[PDB]
Amino acid sequence: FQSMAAQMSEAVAEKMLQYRRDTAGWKICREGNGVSVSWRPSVEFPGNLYRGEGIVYGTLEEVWDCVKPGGLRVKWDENVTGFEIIQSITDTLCVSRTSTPSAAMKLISPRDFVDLVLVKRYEDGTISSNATHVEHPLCPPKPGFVRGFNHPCGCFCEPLPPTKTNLVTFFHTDLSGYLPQNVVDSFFPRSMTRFYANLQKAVKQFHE
Repeated sequence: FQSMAAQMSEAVAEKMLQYRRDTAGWKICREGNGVSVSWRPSVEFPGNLYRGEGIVYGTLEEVWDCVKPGGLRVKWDENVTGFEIIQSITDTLCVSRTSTPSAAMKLISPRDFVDLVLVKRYEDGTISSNATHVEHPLCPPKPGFVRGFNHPCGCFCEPLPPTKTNLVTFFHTDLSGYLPQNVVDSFFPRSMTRFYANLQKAVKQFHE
């Protein structure tokens, strides 16, 4: 069990690592203050993979405390209402349920996601989160939520040589249910720029 729970999650981080390095495919959506988001076709499902990049003005373990899988995310992230750690497998590997609220003028009704999420730490100091969908018998479709499926996604928290942190995040989400494309195509870009906007505010609160 261990050897494969660990295994398919290791595959996830491997893909995430490749998403971080790749410079190809990526077509820019928008930019502006602090952030930059681009996208490309996912190979995991019909839809897209989204890439956020942005310097967060906080210590590396403050920014991580915010996005770490419960901790903090329920608070500051407008797109999260419920975070539950279901089956805590390893020190560093666990199965989580995430509840999103309504979005895009109630066109996107609440979804929930059941992820295998692995925290893995790199040699440079980078701490990362690596999440993929998994079916779990103790967390089936809930009444009034659509079951969404995240494909390999999460956060890279990268220390900078000074007192700041680089945050690169990938949203790889299948909203699923029954949604027109253009709805979905508008939401995600905006969802990422708002994510960073929020994350920043949360950080600032420790420096105040």
